[PDB]
Amino acid sequence: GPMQPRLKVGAIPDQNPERLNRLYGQLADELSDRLNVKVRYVPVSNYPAAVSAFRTGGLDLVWFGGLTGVQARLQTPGAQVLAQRDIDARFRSVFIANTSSGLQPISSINGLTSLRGKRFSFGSESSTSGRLMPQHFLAKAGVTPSQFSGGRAGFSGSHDATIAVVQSGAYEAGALNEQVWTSAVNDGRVNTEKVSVIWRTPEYVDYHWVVRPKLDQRFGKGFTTRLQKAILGLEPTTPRQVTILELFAAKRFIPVEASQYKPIEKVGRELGKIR
Ligand SMILES: [Cl-]
Ligand SMILES: [Cl-]
Ligand SMILES: [Cl-]
Ligand SMILES: [Cl-]
Ligand SMILES: [Cl-]
Ligand SMILES: [Cl-]
Ligand SMILES: [Cl-]
Ligand SMILES: [Cl-]
Ligand SMILES: [Cl-]
Repeated sequence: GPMQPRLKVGAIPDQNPERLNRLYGQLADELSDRLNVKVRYVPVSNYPAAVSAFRTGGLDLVWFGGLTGVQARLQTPGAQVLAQRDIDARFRSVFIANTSSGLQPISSINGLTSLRGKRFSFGSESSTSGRLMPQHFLAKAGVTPSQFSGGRAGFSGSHDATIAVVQSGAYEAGALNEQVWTSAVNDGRVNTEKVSVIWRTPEYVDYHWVVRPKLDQRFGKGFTTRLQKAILGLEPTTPRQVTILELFAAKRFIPVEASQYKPIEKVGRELGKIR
């Protein structure tokens, strides 16, 4: 192009878009200052749109969940995994219940049978922490979504929306991203009288940065490495970096290898999300 190259950063829309606009707009400015290239945050309206925009080149660098990042990489030969938060290596879901539902804390996976007959909400259909891994753990206890009230699960579309519909009593129970839950409790965004945690899943890997191939052709030899180092270099030294790391609820970003997503890919194929 006679136009100078711009890096398009995206993220799955996993929470309130106002909070994501603040986070990714601050991050785009931080990456822009560290790389000396124009960086823009481009929002998408749902999880699949992030996969699709990445596959077709509408996004260059995307904050994906486990399932969406595995999908994006399988459909985009040469895409690479750059980084994840410290917390993404040992991620969990919380199962939450409205305190009028009569659900008690569960002490084992086998106790998930208590959710039979209950109005249950997942997050996005494509969510690792909000759908895929919760559905996986439910299946191990012998619970399938057909056994919920109405013969199916709700899909709220986001971790924030799962808290909202359980808190409101529209659903009795749901599952979501533990970091979003913990940040919501700490911020006063959830009424802990109305909503409580009844179970935490075992650990799995979840969020990661995925980058399109051939960025070095657009931005120059070494750019992809410099981009990775910029993410890995984020540190709570300036107000802007403190804000980014606060909103990610991370102390740092760390390297990650594609091979650590093999278990997520397997669950995705078992539950029919990956063809
Ligand atoms: Cl460009
Ligand atoms: Cl552009
Ligand atoms: Cl795929
Ligand atoms: Cl689905
Ligand atoms: Cl089912
Ligand atoms: Cl369902
Ligand atoms: Cl439903
Ligand atoms: Cl290249
Ligand atoms: Cl840097």
